[PDB]
Amino acid sequence: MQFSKMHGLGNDFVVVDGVTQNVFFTPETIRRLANRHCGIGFDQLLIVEAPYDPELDFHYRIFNADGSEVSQCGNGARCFARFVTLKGLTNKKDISVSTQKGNMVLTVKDDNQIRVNMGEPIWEPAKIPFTANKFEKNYILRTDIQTVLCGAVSMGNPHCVVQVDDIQTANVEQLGPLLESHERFPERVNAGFMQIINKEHIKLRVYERGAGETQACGSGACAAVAVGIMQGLLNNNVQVDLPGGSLMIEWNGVGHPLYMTGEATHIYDGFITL
Repeated sequence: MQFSKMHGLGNDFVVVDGVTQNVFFTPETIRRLANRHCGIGFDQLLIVEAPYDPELDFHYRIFNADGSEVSQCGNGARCFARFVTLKGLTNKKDISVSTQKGNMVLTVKDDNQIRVNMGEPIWEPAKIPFTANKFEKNYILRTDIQTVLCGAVSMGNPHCVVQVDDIQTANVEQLGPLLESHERFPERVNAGFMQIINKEHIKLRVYERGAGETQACGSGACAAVAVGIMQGLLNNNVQVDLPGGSLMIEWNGVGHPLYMTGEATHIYDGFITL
């Protein structure tokens, strides 16, 4: 099995062409390959697959190092685009891909960065889903230790975004779990904590639905900027600093799709038996 090693936003990926090779991995195998001392070593495993849909170019799946398929964050999208380009699986500048949760369009920019069209943010509470009388720009959520204010939005998955004064001292450790499984989010939620530096720059940490905090949750960056724009606190183009790296988010408001732009880097190519 051929593979490539890449990195983006502070995570390292193993990327596999599952279009010209037939691959399937059980969690046990994934954990073995993810092991840094006896395996290849990675944070995320990305498989590029046939779309089984004439209106799409590819499908991709991502697995964590614990061997589970995951789909909260849209991570690996930049690596996916660079990989299919470098390997000649496509030569399209605008690439349409399905994921476990919603389609994306990936644009390979002239400066080599990758722009991902994440679709239009979804604001209606019932469609997030989130239990609320009606849409509000700021919702009041009571937890065991504090009542917080948040924006709520869906990008394919549910997000709630809390503004914090100082990103390093924000109580992600206690508030993250309390929000992620809050009763008002029937399908749970990705809980983002955003420090606004200025109208074009934020810092963000995300307690991911079913996973907790990692180095980067791209869709969390999208959600935080959408919320801030909706609230009047951010402009339409914003740099987001996640723990592991930065993204540029662009959103021209209702009626328009939201875009996320960032880098992906090829490291080496490998071959493994099994």
